[PDB]
Amino acid sequence: GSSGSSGVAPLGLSVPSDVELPPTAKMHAIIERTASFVCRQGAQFEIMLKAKQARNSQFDFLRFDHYLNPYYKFIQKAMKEGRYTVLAENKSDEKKKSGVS
Repeated sequence: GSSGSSGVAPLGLSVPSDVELPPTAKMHAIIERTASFVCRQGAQFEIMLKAKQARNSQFDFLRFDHYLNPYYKFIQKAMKEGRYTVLAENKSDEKKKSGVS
């Protein structure tokens, strides 16, 4: 009834009791989304972002003095290690979506 838990978490991914969850779906999405890009584009990506987006807040998880440090670092390390996946980015063997013209 009263009290409980707060924050949003993934499904397949099993986060331990050492990492903290995101504030809302928004931040959660930004993290994962950014991780996939930083993992696909390369480590250098994180630099360009942390550099250019120095005033941005959505990229606060990059700050070593942030609570999302472990969360982001985890999702990223996992996505690159071959544990975390984002949508169907490999195969499907079925009709795929289309782009607006």
